[PDB]
Amino acid sequence: KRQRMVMKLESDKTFPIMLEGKINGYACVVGGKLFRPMHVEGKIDNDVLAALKTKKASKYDLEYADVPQNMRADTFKYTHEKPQGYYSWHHGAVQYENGRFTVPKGVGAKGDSGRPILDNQGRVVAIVLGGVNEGSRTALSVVMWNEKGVTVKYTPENCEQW
Amino acid sequence: KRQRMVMKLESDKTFPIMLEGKINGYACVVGGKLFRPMHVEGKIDNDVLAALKTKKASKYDLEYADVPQNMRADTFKYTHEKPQGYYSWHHGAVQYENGRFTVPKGVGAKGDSGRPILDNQGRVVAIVLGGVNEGSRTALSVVMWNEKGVTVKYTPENCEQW
Repeated sequence: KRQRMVMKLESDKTFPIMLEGKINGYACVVGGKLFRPMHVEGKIDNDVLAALKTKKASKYDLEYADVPQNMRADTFKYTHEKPQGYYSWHHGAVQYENGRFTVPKGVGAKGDSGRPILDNQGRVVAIVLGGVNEGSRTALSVVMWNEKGVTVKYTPENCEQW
Repeated sequence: KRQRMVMKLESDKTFPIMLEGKINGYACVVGGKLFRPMHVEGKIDNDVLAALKTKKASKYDLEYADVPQNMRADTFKYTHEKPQGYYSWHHGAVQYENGRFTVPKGVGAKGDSGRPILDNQGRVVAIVLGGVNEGSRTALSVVMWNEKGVTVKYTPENCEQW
C-alpha cells in the first residue's frame, strides 16, 4: 500500500522550502490557495509560487497566498470525511483515532512540516505541522477543517515544531 | 479462553502495590492518568509512578495522579460501551447484568483490589475494588464511568474490601 501511497504523492505536486540548499519544510497548494509553514525559513522550490506575496497567520503560525485560477485547475482536494482508521503520508502510514494522529517512534522530525495527510481516495484530511515524542509512537500536531468550513489547529501540549 | 484473555492482560503493563513484600492491591494508568485504591496500603511497584504526588478521593476511597507525557506513551484505554453480557479480568471471566458484576464464589479476595475489567477489545469498562458473598456467586464492588463522563461507584451494603 505504502508504495501506492508514494505513487499518489508523486502525482501530487509538492515543493520543499529550500534555504542554502537545505530543506527546512514543505509547501503546497490546496483548495486553490498556497500555504506555507511560517516557522520555516527559506523559499519554496518554485519561482512561480515564490513570486507570489504571502499573508501571515500568527495565530496558527502559517502563511498563505492566492493562486491564479489557471493554476487552480489542478490543486489538492480537501474532504471533511475523517473517520477513524489509518491514513497516508510521505513517511508511510498514520494512525487516526480520538481525532488524533499517531505514528511509530522515529518517524517525523524538524523540517518535515507541510506534509499533508491523505485518505484512501487521495483527498486531504489534514496537514502535519509538528509533533511530539510519545514513547513507542509520536503524536502529530495538525490542522483540520470542520464541515462548516471552520479552521481548527490541533496541537498537543508543548508539542515540538517538526 | 481464559488463558487467552489473561495473556492479553499480561501484555498490558500492571503494577502491584507492595508492602513488606506483600501485594495488597494493584494500580495502573488509564487515559494517561494514574489511579490507586486508597484503602490499599503500601507503595506501587514502580518508582516513576511512586515519584508522583497523588490526590485523595474519600467519596470513592481512591487516589489518583497525573502521568508524565512520556509515560502516557502507552496506557490503558477506557470505554463507555458497557452492554450486558460477559467481560474479562485477571481471575477469568465475569458476568455483567443489572449494572452489576458477578462471579462464581471463591473468586476474588482481599489484595485483588485494582484489577480492571476489560471487554473483547481490551477496553476498560470498570475497576474492581471489592465484593461480597452472594451464595453460589459473589457480587463485586466496582467503579465505572457513563457516556456522560459521570463517575459511578456500585457498592453493595457492607461489601467486603477485596
